[PDB]
Amino acid sequence: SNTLFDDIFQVSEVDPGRYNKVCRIEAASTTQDQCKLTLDINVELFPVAAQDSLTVTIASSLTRSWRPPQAGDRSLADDYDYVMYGTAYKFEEVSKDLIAVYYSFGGLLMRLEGNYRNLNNLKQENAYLLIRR
Amino acid sequence: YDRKVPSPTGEYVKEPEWVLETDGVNLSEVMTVPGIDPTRIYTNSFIDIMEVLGIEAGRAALYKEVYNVIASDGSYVNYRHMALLVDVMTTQGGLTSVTRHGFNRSNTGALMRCSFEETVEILFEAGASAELDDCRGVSENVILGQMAPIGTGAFDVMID
Amino acid sequence: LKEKAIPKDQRATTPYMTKYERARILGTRALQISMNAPVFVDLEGETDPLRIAMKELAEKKIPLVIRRYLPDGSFEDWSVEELIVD
Amino acid sequence: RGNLMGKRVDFSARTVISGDPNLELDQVGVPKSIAKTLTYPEVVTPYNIDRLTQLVRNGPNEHPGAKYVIRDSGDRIDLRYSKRAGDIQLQYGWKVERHIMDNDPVLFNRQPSLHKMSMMAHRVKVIPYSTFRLNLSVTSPYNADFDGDEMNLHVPQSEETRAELSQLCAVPLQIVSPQSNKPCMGIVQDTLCGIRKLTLRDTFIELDQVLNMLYWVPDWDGVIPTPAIIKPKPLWSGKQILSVAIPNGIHLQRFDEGTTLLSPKDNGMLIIDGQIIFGVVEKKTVGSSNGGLIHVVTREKGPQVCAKLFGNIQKVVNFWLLHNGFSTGIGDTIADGPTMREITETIAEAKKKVLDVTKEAQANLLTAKHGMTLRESFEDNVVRFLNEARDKAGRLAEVNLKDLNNVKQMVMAGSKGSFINIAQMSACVGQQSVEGKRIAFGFVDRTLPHFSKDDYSPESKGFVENSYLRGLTPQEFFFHAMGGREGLIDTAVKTAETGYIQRRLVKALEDIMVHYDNTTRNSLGNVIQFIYGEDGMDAAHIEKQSLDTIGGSDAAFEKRYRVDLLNTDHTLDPSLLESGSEILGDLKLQVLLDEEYKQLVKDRKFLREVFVDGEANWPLPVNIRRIIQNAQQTFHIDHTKPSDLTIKDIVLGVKDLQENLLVLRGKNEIIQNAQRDAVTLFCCLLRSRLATRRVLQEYRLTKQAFDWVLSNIEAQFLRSVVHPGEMVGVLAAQSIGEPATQMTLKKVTSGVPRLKEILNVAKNMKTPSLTVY
Amino acid sequence: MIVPVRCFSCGKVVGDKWESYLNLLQEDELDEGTALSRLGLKRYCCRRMILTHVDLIEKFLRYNP
Amino acid sequence: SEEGPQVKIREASKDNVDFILSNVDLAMANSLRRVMIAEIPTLAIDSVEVETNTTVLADEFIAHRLGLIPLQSMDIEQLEYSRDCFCEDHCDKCSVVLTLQAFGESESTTNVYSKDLVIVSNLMGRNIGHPIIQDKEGNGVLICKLRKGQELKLTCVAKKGIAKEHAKWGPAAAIEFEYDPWNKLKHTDYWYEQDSAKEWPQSKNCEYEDPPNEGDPFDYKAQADTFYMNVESVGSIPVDQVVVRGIDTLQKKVASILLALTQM
Amino acid sequence: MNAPDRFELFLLGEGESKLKIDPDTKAPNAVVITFEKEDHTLGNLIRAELLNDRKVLFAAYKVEHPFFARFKLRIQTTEGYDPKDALKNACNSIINKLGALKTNFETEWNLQTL
Amino acid sequence: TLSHLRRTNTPIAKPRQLHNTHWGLVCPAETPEGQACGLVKNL
Amino acid sequence: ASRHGQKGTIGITYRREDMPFTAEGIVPDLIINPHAIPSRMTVAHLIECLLSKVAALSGNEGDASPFTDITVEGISKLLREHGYQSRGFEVMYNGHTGKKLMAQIFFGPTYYQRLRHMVDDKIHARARGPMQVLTRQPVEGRSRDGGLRFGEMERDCMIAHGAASFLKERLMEASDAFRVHICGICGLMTVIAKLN
Amino acid sequence: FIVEDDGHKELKVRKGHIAKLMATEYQDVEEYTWSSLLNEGLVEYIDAEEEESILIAMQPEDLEPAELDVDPAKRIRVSHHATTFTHCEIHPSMILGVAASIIPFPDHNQSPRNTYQSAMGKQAMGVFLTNYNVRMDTMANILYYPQKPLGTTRAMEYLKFRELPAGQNAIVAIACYSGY
RNA sequence: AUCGAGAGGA
Ligand SMILES: [Mg+2]
Ligand SMILES: [Zn+2]
Ligand SMILES: [Zn+2]
Ligand SMILES: [Zn+2]
Repeated sequence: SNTLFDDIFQVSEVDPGRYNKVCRIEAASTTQDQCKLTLDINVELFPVAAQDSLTVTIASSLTRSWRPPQAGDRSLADDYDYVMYGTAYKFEEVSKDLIAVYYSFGGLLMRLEGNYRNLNNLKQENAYLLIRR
Repeated sequence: YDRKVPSPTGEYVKEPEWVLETDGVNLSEVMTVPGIDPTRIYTNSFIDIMEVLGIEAGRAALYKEVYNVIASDGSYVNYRHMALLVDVMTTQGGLTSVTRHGFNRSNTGALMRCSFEETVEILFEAGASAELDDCRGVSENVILGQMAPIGTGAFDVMID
Repeated sequence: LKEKAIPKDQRATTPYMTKYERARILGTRALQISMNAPVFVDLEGETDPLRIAMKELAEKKIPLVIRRYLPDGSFEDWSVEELIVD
Repeated sequence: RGNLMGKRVDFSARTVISGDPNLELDQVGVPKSIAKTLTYPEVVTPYNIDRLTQLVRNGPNEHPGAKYVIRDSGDRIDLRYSKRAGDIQLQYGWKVERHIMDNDPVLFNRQPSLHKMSMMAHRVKVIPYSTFRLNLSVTSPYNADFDGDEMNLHVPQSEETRAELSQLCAVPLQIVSPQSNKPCMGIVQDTLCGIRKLTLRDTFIELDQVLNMLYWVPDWDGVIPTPAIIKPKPLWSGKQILSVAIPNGIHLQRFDEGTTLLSPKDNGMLIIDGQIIFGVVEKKTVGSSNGGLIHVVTREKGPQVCAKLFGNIQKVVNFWLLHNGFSTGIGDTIADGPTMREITETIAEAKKKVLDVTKEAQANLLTAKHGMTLRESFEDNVVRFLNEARDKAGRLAEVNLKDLNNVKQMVMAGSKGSFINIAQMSACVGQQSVEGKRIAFGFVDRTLPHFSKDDYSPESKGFVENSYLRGLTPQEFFFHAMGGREGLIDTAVKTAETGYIQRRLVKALEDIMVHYDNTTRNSLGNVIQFIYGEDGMDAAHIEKQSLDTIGGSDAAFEKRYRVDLLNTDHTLDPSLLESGSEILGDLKLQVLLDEEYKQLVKDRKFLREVFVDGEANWPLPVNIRRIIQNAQQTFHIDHTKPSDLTIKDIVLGVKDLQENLLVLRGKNEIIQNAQRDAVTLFCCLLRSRLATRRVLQEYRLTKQAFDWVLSNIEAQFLRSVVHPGEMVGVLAAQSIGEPATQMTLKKVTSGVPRLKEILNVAKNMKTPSLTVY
Repeated sequence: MIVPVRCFSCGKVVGDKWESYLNLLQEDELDEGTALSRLGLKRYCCRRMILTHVDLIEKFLRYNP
Repeated sequence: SEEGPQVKIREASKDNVDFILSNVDLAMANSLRRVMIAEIPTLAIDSVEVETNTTVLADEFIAHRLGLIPLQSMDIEQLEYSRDCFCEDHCDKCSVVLTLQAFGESESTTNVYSKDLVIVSNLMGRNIGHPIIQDKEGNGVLICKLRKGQELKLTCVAKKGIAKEHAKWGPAAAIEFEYDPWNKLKHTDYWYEQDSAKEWPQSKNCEYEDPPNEGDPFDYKAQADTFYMNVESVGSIPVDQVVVRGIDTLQKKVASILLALTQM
Repeated sequence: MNAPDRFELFLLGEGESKLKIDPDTKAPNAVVITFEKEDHTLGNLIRAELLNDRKVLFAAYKVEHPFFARFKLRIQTTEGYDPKDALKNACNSIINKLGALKTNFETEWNLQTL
Repeated sequence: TLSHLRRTNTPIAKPRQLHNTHWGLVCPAETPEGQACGLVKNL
Repeated sequence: ASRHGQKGTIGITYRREDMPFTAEGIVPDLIINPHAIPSRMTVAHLIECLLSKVAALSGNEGDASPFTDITVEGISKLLREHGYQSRGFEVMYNGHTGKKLMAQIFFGPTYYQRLRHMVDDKIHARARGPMQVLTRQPVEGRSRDGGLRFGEMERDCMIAHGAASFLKERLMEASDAFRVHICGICGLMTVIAKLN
Repeated sequence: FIVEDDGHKELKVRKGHIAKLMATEYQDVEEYTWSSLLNEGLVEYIDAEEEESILIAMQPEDLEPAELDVDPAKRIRVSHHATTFTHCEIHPSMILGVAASIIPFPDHNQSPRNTYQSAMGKQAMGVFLTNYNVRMDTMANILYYPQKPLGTTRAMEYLKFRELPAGQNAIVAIACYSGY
């Protein structure tokens, strides 16, 4: 029920595509220079510009309904500022000791590449994503 | 015609080949010619292939013509349907056409055939020859207002 | 024409119950039901003769026999108890 | 043929049709006047007497009611005019002709009734207007519009008749059409355009609209799905809400020409356990297409689940769209200035090419291409240029249209529209044709009295540079009139020719019924086919799947199926089995695997000998491509644990599974050889999928899931078997008559005239040819 | 055949505007657009009721019975 | 002033009231618009008993016209629904009996205006059923025309009702209703071929809202509260009492809900 | 010739009651209320004001068919909150808002000069 | 009424489709559909 | 139907509240589907809307003759100078909610006609009644409370499903049933039968 | 119309004739009638066979000399490149029939659409005669409130369409809305 | 009512 991943990514490629409310971002980890990812970001909600520094986190909690945040008694699990919730749909193995994970947050896609989340990410629908400015 | 052929590696590849299309048709002499492959020739007329290359080849040429006219519109119908139609046109010696000449003059009952053409002359010739109708066909048991030998009536139901 | 039956041990027709014979069976049952005939199941609160027939069929309580006919004149007799339903 | 083969009947009705989404699929909006008219005889029984007595007491002038009452003596009792309208007390054995009521099964039919699927049962829903309402997804097997179309409704009069309607001619059973081996009904214009703009990446839904959308779906559990956005505002995706109607356990995998698993263009379509993961929804997915969502849901979950799937998608998408809106306007016909200048510069370059060719051919410097004369070479070189210019200008227009051009979005949805529509409305309507050639010379050596004689210019033989938006000139308008007249007359002729063709078809094959020995025959006892469809399978329960053993290189095939239990690097790695190291050596199993591989290579050569063109995608009964997914998700396989299968398990299980895929059941070697031949394609497929290396490496099955696969495959095979009694002659004649009606107009007789040369044996064919190799 | 009481799409009283309409362009020599504006008809849903209206009753009356 | 929905009125007349609704949810303003249109009772003619018709028109033509004439219904609340009352067909406390009698004496065409409707039933002292005449010349609304010798003689029993049962009771003309004119809320994707700015025009109310500057990102948790409305009346009820009685009618609907809950 | 009498849109008939309550199936603390002879006018307003309440998990309305004058509303609440109380309080908030609106409006109109 | 007053009929080799001579003497658009399309023309 | 081959029935009648509406408080008389536009290429409809709106505002008559040099661009200039959008869209509000329609909608006046086919003139149903004298069959025609022809095309239809009992009911129990006595020696309907 | 040499190729009609014609049309002097044009040799009667021997211009603006600035939204009419003229058409809109003269912009539709409308306009409800109240025909249907269209073909003026119209200017919105 | 001819409709 605790965090499964933490890293610091500096973005490299920003691409609006054909849309107007979303952007494909291709970012790379800093000083851990073998894990790279690509992510569909709602620009209207989190206006991620080019060449930024964004902290990326992956959680597994914090079925039943989703009641809206009722009061402060519902304590958030996020000092971050942009949170999504999706599902795994494939785990690609590009090369030996180089894995890739595939996440889908209801259309908005993410691909992550590297070999150091190995013990954490599973083929479980439960996968929260957190982004800090 | 960029025909598909297997390479020695097993992988298919398009091998281009030169093909000859005609504005006329005479099969009896074209295949018996040096320089060609008399095993791959095809005529868009099936009724010449029925005479030259036996009957099953004519059946296949007819089916291919039908599939061509359906594929012209991009449509696709399943092989059992056209196959039933074709092999019906071929379940006799040669091409039994689908006109008043062809299948129509069969002995398929007497009240059956009196519902397509020559509606009166058929009854006349059947009274003459004194035909006996099995009354197993659809149209006979329909005209009799009986439950026709259809899927629902392909059997009988008794008590234990 | 004389005794064109087939002994049960040696039969070759499809052992499943096709939608045509099944539909005719349900219809015969609904017919005799709708005209006040007894019922062979503790009916779970249903009144429609067709659904009564469907539940009876699911419970293998229909004493009807299908005489599957062939071209040669011979035939086969199959029980509703025999005929599998899928 | 006027009073015996077909006749007017009682218990009938007919009126105008209209579309109402809030009806399910197999419902029919029936007016109240009709239901006051039409009757159904019912027998008084202790199940119904309490209701039927009240029904009588209600009288005949308001629904629910009843009109006539029959006793055992047979004297009809007229409730409309009698003394005992309210005094009546029914003793048993009696009949009441009640008004047709809700959930009654009735036949709904459209003239002209060509398809077997155009006379379908329907469930009555009594509505307060005077039109037949129905679902928009049933416009396919009727070819209806709501433009004045009217249809007919017949009522059964016996309980077995109600059964025949509700169990054979019902709508949900007619989703899958035997012709084309694919569903006939699909998602239609309005729902489709909605489901597109609903499912974009960009389209996000707020809270209140999401909760209403959820409540709209009838069969809903109350689990408010977690949104895709959490922190700034809990937004949902159109996919994340749309998934709520797609039932649990539906998987769908499709790729569209650019489909990385990133889907950089949202192409393709992924559906995981009944939840859409990525990909736009358009006709390729939810349409009436092959292997779409209706196809899969109909095969897997059943007819009723698919009907409710129709209902739910409709009720959701129409709601969303109603609150988001859509229009067409003319702004969607105006491309940019520079685009229009490029368009007319292209047309001018085409005109100058034509004029160069003309002044060339006027100097007899024409290499008259072989086979055709001078003037024919010229006509081809000019018509080719004009049509190339038209299509190039249309492509320029479609390039310049923006993403929000509403016509472009109806094009992308597939609801209504094409590309050539765009080319004509905005770019260039093109050159018209009468009897094949250009606008003929009506006057002596000229087309119209406004031109010099002998004017072979593009502008004189019918070319229309001006798009529909700019405006046609008088001459061009008249040439378009000449073209459209030929269009109208060809339509009116080919319609009737198709009608007579199809009548001849039906009346030729009308008695062809699959008898109980699976031998297609007719009234005389003649045999047409000894096995129906040459495989004994129904046209329904058939899906297009790939014969994967064919195609690809030999060495890759060896890597994909060859297991050498006697090698270091060609054996099943112990990572894939508990019995990995134990099985090394053990020639007693390598003989079995060698036999497997010999049979597989035999089948490879066999298929490459049959399907010479190398096409593997072909129609077969059981879709293993989906059953493997069902297994991988039903027993929760993880691709990490070793299997618990001996190789003998897989091999002997397959080999005795083949021995149960019965089609014919006879006890003799002739019928047995017929059956052994008549499943050879399916068994080739089976081995191509259920291969030891392929099984244990590509889908790491357990024992439980494996035996479940081997039972469900037998089940679907025995269900896909064609059913004795099917009148296949009418079915085939219709399957070939309907798609012919939709045909119309490089020199050969193509379409209907080819058809009438084919059916009636035509010794004077208008275009024989001899393609020789 | 006669001037409607109210417009078909908004519901404003447009009948009282007819007798004036003619005399605004027949006496005051106005234009149809300005002679519609000066009457309080601004939304075109009302404008089209008085502009497109054909008073046929003037011909219906010519008949004696 | 009082707590809650604040209103700033811009222009007002006997014809239309143009104002601003402020600090309300959207659904409340929408419901108010709909109830202002077609749920406040008025009065108009619901039966026409014709005796002599020599006009060039039909009887039901003139009937349909008569139903549509606006009638003064300020004091409508003292009049009861014809279905509610106990009378046989219609009485004085439940209906108003206008009548009409015209004859074409003149050689010229004789018009039949609205003011020619003569009241017959007892008013019992209330402002009810006066044919509303807002013409600048005194003449009512033109019903029919007459040649020499063509007479008309009918009576009209006007009962109470609302615009749902038929649109003749419609007391509201056209409700201007705009909100977020700059579209700072992104409630609509503007269609464009060159620029969403130059092609669509500046709304009238754009001066009453603070312009957004292209630098500030989008206010993603703002919800619409400010609306810009205009109510036009036909004449049966003045513009003020239209919106007042519409609000009273919606509150009455909620009150009937609450008493049904009590019955439960 | 088959169309209803118009007044059926807003007047009940033959024991058709104004409100009917049904506990929802497959929902913890929830209810679906069949209104009768009401339209979007009341339904969307009640739903919005219910969504203003911070103790309600779920609230939404629908008109299953526009031929008929009816609309159903479903509400799911917290524990201890019989959803009828949430409906009551939302409705009373609506009525008080409308009253303050009418009062402010009469004030401003009397202030207006015409 | 005005169309019916100007309507033709042709009894019955391609007499149906529109012809270059029909310019100005016969409507190119106005004609019935289906049976006898192009036979019945309006000047 | 419009004046450009756009046929159409009336799906339903909406009251004025439910209807969408623009900012001016104007409400459509007609709501037609967009999808019927591009498969027919009726540009005169879409242009006519523009011309009618421009002439309705201006107070002139919209010259719509063919072969006149009327640009859509001049119409757009005019409709821009009249304070409207250039290509004829207009922001509309949903009538149920009032939430801005994300899609602005083509809105304008346009000529329409009422074709002579009313449903009350078309509707028809028959349970039982008059029957022909010779054929003992249901008579033809609504004017006589006639019956509907279960023609042989529809019979070809019903055969594919397998419903034989339905055909027997349709052909005898629904119409022209008859009971005939016959002889075993002479297989004709010549035998005499005194029933009572 | 007749084209001849005056100078050069010019039609025989002239603006003074239009002056006299419309001045006669206003008196509603020696009236200038269609017969006055015909008996003056300014107009001829060409049948189908005769037009095989003449060259007809379509618009009189084909007679100006030619020797730039243009509206790109205007239609693209070709330079006629002909100078051996004998006649000029009256007006091409006159090739249409009575029923296809009601459609606006019939040059902007697909000809099947115009034929379908030609056949449907004969069905429309409206005023067929001002004396419907006297004539007792078997079937009469009259539109309560006819309206003259806002889009008018010029040829309606001679078809009396704006005096006996048979339709109404419905406020049309092209929208997806509730799927009915 | 029977026969035949017409204009229309999907
Ligand atoms: Mg149609
Ligand atoms: Zn208006
Ligand atoms: Zn009273
Ligand atoms: Zn005898």
